[PDB]
Amino acid sequence: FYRLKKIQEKKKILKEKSD
Amino acid sequence: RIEIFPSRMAQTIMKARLKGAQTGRNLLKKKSDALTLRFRQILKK
Amino acid sequence: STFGYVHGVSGPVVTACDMAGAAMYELVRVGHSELVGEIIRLEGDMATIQVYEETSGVSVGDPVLRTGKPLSVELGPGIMGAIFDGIQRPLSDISSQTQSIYIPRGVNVSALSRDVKWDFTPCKNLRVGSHITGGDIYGIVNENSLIKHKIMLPPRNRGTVTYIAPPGNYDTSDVVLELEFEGIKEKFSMVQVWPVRQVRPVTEKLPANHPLLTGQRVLDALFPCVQGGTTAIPGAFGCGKTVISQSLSKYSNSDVIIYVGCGERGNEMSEVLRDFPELTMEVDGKVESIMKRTALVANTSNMPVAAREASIYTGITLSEYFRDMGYHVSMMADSTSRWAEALREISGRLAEMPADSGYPAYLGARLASFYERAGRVKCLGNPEREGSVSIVGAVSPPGGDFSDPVTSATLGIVQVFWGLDKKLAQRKHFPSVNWLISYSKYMRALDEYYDKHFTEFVPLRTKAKEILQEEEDLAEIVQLVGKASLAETDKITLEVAKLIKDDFLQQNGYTPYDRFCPFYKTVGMLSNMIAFYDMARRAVETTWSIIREHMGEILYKLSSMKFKDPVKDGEAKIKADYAQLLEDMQNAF
Amino acid sequence: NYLSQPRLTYKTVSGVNGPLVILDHVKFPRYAEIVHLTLPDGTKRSGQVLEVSGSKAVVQVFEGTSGIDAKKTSCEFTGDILRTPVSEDMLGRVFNGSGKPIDRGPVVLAEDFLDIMGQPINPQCRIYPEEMIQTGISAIDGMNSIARGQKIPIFSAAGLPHNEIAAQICRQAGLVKKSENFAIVFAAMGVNMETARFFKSDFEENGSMDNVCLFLNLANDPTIERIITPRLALTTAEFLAYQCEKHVLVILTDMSSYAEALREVSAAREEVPGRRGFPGYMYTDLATIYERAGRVEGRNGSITQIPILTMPNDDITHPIPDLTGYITEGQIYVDRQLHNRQIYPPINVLPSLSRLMKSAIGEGMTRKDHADVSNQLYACYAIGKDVQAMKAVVGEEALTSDDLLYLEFLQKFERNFIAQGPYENRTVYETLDIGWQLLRIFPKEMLKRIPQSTLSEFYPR
Amino acid sequence: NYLSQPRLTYKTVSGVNGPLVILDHVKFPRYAEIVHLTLPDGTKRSGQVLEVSGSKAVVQVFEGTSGIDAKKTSCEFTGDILRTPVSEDMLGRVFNGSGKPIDRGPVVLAEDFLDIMGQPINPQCRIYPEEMIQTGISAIDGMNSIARGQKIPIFSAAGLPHNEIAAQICRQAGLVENFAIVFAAMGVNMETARFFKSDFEENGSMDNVCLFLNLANDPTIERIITPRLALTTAEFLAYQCEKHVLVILTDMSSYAEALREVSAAREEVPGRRGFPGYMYTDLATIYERAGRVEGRNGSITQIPILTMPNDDITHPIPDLTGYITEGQIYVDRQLHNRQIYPPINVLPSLSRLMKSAIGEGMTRKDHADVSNQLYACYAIGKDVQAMKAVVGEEALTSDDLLYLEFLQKFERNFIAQGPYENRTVYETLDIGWQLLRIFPKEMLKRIPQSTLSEFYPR
Amino acid sequence: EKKEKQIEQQKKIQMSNLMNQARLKVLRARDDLITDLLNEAKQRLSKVVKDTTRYQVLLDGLVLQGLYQLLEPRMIVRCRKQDFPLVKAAVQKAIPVYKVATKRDVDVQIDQEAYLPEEIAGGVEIYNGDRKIKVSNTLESRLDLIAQQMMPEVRGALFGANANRK
Amino acid sequence: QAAMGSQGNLSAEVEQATRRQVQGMQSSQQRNRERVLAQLLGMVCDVRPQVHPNY
Repeated sequence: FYRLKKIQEKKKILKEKSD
Repeated sequence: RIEIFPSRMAQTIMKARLKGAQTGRNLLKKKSDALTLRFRQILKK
Repeated sequence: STFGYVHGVSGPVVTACDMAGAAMYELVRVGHSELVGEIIRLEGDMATIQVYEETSGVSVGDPVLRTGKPLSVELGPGIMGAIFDGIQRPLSDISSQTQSIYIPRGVNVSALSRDVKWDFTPCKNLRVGSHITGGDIYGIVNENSLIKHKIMLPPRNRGTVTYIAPPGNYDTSDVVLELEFEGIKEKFSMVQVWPVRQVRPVTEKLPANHPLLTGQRVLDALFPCVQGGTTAIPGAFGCGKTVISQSLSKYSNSDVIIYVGCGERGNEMSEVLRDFPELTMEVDGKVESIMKRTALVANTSNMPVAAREASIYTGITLSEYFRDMGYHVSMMADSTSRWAEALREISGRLAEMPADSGYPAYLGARLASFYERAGRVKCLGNPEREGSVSIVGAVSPPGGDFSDPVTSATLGIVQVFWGLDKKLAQRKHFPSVNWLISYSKYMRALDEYYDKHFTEFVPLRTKAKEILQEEEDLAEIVQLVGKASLAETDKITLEVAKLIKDDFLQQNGYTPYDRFCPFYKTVGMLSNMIAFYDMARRAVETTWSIIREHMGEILYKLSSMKFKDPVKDGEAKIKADYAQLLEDMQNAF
Repeated sequence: NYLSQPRLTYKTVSGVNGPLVILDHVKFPRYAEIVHLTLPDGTKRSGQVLEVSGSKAVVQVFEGTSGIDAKKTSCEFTGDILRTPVSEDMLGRVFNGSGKPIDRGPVVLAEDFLDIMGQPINPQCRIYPEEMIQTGISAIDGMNSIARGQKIPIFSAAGLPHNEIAAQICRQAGLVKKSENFAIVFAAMGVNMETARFFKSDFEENGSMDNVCLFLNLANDPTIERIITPRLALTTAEFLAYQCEKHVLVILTDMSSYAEALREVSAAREEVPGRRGFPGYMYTDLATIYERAGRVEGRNGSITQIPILTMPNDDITHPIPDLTGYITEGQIYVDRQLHNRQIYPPINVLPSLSRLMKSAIGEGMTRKDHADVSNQLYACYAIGKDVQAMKAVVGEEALTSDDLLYLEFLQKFERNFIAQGPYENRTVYETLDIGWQLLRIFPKEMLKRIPQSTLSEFYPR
Repeated sequence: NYLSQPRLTYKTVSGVNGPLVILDHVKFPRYAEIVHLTLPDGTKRSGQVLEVSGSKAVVQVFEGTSGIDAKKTSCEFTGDILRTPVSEDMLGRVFNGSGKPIDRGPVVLAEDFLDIMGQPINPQCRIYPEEMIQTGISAIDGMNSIARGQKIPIFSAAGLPHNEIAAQICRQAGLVENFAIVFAAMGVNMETARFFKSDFEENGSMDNVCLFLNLANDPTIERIITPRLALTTAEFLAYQCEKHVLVILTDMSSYAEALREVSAAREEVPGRRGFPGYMYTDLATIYERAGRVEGRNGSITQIPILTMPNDDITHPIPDLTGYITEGQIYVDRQLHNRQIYPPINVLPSLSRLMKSAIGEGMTRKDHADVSNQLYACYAIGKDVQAMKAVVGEEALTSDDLLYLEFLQKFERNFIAQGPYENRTVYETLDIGWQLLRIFPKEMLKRIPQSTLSEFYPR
Repeated sequence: EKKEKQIEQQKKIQMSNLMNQARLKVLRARDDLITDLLNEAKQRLSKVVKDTTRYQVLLDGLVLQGLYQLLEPRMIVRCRKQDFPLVKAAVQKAIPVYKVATKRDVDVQIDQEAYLPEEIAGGVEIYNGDRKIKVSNTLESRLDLIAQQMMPEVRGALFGANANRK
Repeated sequence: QAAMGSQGNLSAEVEQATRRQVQGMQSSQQRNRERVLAQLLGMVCDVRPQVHPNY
């Protein structure tokens, strides 16, 4: 659960750059 | 006192090993009761 | 501003924009049908809202109507006999306004109806110009024949009375009191709105001294509960749960009852909602229905998961508003195990970290911050009243195992545990309260009441406890070696233990003589059964046979004691008959 | 409440990733909107909008995403959420999981347009279930009897005949004769081609299709249609029951293949998987299709559910039969022990239980000895299974004359009462009469659970 | 030395979720800085800056973010880290979790301001604890004796009388001129707060007791700073006013359960059972603040009470406590159902500093040897009791019946003493020598023949 | 033995609560000697507002102390009604000395639409251009910051020092 | 005897020891008051405008 929520926090940041 | 590694198939192996010993008492409680029933009527005889 | 727009919905969660002055955990109304939701994040101008209802057909740009309050109850007249859900929508009014069987997903129907008229009368001390603090009773509404609804001030505000209402009939929308303060004059009606997560302020916590006369004989004697205490019971399929929940509503000294069914079931809640309107209360005059002093919070699991998680806080806030009037409230949460399954879905939707067995990190702290809202306290307000809240929270553990993040965290917070057993229901022992696994930690605070009122009860029950604790170690040897090697001292205490489990503890609830056994009957039915024990303790120190065959009629007089009906039999007769049995035992020995 | 605005068609697809198609420049998109994709080579596909954000709307296509371009495909927004064409002439028709007819028939004429999500029933309007639903199986009607509104699963495993006794209790379900407005909505989720062909050709070849509304959903069907399959089946069962006032039985077979489709779309919305891979909201999602049951106050209709599920590895601590036992009201075990012994149906009644069977049976409902012959057949079954463990370690000689009578009861209980055969329709009266032929081999005063007020009328024959 | 610049007051909140408020445009934010929120409805809340990044400051509030606006709330940055007003007059008063008085009193007049996080003592100037505290309990003063400067928990469970033996070791706390007791209550009930408050006034001890009580309905982020407040006044009394302090941190499982919710809100890396990865270092910042130093005549002893979940010593609450502290006191559930008042199972109990605090000059010569034999005769007879339940009550060796004669005479006579009896260490060793009289002289292997000749014939 | 023990346990609690109220009474009387001393420091601070030469040399640095902490491009000074010609020289003295220490340039004005309340003894509150960030540099706020940090000094000098230290 | 003698212990403390503690520090406040207020108001009027050390 901690490894998957770490990735979904990282994928959100990369989708905040490409806006 | 533990035995082996938790692997989600050791949970269903040990639930069967628990199932063997749960029915190992109830099969041997009545064997020790059949021996006790004859022991309490031989003593009357 | 007052409106926000939706800007995107991704399931139950709406990220509403244009909401700058929005607060955290503040209720809004999303959409054209005004679905209720609460603000759960706040990123600049956008507010991330999770909707209680089902989002379906909510467009981008629908209005989000801000209210400005958290989840809060409306406290006023029209609450006794009403059935709410966990977020206080009137189920008895939704089925009457809409003439259907469904909840129409967009009903902001008011919890207390503003069409009924209530006979208001002031406190007769307050005049125009009196200074008034928070919690002061300024009126009384005669709501029913049983309950006088004392209209109080909110604990927030304060001021000076400049307009009181004349005695007459008003709605819940008519202005009744008007208060000048420093800046602006405030005016407010008979209803007050209090947030359910906020603990009600009070003057001083008092220690709990007075017991709850539940009516049962095992519970009033062996494991006593106090009014202002927290208990717990196992919530299995059938042990005794239907009669402990209904004798405590019929046969208790508590003034109002709140019953919180918290996400129970479809048919197990429709059974409760049709059995409580048909219960009967024996007040000193004629018979009355129990719904003149009882409110219900009914939730099935088809209802929203946040209207199942906040059902406990709705029930304890109705229990605390009727505490501050001066009444002695008793609240039964019907299941707290189904409440913690509503926390796991709320935390599992927010992607919270699981602590233990999936439950969130704040499970043990949210259970403690609810059970510590119960207690006999001295209320706010210059009329100088006192109130109480008793909490009976049932726990349904998985598989009947007492090791669980909810069950093991309940037994560390509650003081009393009435352990109902499945095996005693299969042997028709009613009520099925086990005596070994049960306990009670209010005995040290209950001696000061027992030494001023009964004074021969405290050493009475400790003798009755060591008899039954002796029986369990004697039960393994009666099948091992048998009664042929059993001692003359030990075979008599086994035979009075069978007299204890048949005469004192076992109590049939449908018989008209044992529906409400008062404590004068309870102290009598044990003082003649422990005095029989120690006079049988010196009778073996001087024959076990001749006391069983010659005193067989005296064995019948103790085994027809529970029959000494106290409804139609006077108290002084029962005391008189019980003294006559005491002389028969002292003369036969 | 008609809407008459013309629909918009967008060619503004701006991203495809898995079964999701991301659109852009959408004018006020609804949340659960039904759209209609049009492929560049003319093939039509449907889809639900999954998540909107400003002018961007993310649809997920039902039939799959292969071949979907970003330049030539066109998506058309039907301005409302998914509806159901309901009627009373959907009794005898076979539909697929999305509502289209399968049995070479026409479309339904739609006497109402209802929502698949529905609304929750008012707890103040629901009433307690009283009478009985006759299933025709003696192990179910006799000892684990179901009420009119009871929710009771069938806990089975993979390989056990839970599809063969699902089709049995659909062909021969009735109320009770009692000497009347009965319908059945059968929803199949995640079945094979062989099981779907068996369900189609067993109901139409037995005369039962005058009152059966059959919803197939194969395993080669879209996995989003497994979610709207119990929502279609319970929308029509809320139209037949307490809107047309007929008692409806809903058989939701393979409820373990529904929650494998719920787990699939929970990973399409980029959610973190909860306990054992299943989502965290599965208790709410399972209870939104179980709690559409029970009777209401002012209407004569009723709806009872038998959600059949397969627990994996014979586990009760799995989240599929544990979150079902919390909301449903007693279970029925199909077990591997009696199935290898060649007993049909292989329903062991020792762990099975119906929590509302004390309400279902009675004097005015079936007849007044049902409460005692069910308790006595269950008590004599536990003893006859206990003394059968004594027959191997003690001996056939040393056991008494009482324990030799329980062993002759055991070989007749599991062969005449439970063992029935797939085409023997026993009534509730023929079940109890077999229940007395197995109690008559004992003398009375061993029948201690039966009172003498009912032992005198039914024992001597 | 002192701050003289005015305080900046921001209305520039830009994000709030959970207990964390995120401000923007903060000019030079400071780590671990205290801010003062004022809500739009007028109530005040405190906070602590937990992470800065450029011009942002991630402050968590101590009372929860329920009602915090994004436009109307105002946040005032106090330019310093959390210091508390400490004084000698904080002795005889009760306080809540944050800082405030409860007993209708005034604020503290601040002899000086101490940082609540402290600073660790130099291990070269930290001297070993030597003087044994005679606490009047035979299971402690016999076999698990504490020193003056020792950290030693009471490993308890739910429902066991760990509050009662906490108030019992407060009255009888003396040497083999009173202890200035500092009491910290975190996550306790109402009755548990009244049980400790009315006991410290019963024995007249509330002239030197500073109660820091934080109830169960108090906020769960104020439970973090509750042991830090009660140990920064205990360092003021012991390391500056030369006073011998007895610190009791009751319900330490309510501290670390309140530590799990804060770290799970920050999405920190979890250790075992959800507790954060820094649980060892966060527990040791309040456990290692004990002992005595070379330049001072004061000392600080910690007795932190904790209830282990499910009677398990391998839970992360009592497991990580044994690695920091110097031995534990283990009360038992099996000895509580038999109505022994101190249910102290001595087998998983330990005192790591008892070897230096007993002996010839300390108590007497026979102390180190009778405690090794009372421990071994107890451990063998529990192995014998686990053997007779499988084998039988009659198929034992005749030497194995003395080990059943020992345990039934051990638990009722040695450790069971009553709630107001304070046995001295010379009373205890003459009771402990009686139980070894039922064994032969050459079955006591741990005691040599020299001190057997002086004590065993009696 | 139950009548004598329950009386003596309550007789001790009766005496212990008497000395408990005695300890809080001398502590509450000590707090009143700090309250009126703080009240006397507030009345003597208003006499510095009375004369004009000592107040404007205070208010010269009092506005510059708030200007040095905000460091904004555009700041807004908010004062009382009576002191508006007195801050106009305090602002204009502070513009050419802000640009010597720093190296940016200001757009300082004075808020005329909303003045400070008349209960304020004196001083100045200075905002930023967006009116979000605020510096409360009044004489009521300087007395709160200084006299709470100096409580170790106004206890040891104004009452007796402690006999046990370090 | 315990109820009558407990009242004699009240006036030996509630007006003897308590009332001498208030005037014992009322005199010590009046001796050192004007030195404190000259030190206190010296710090309120000695405004030293600085910038942050991080400029």
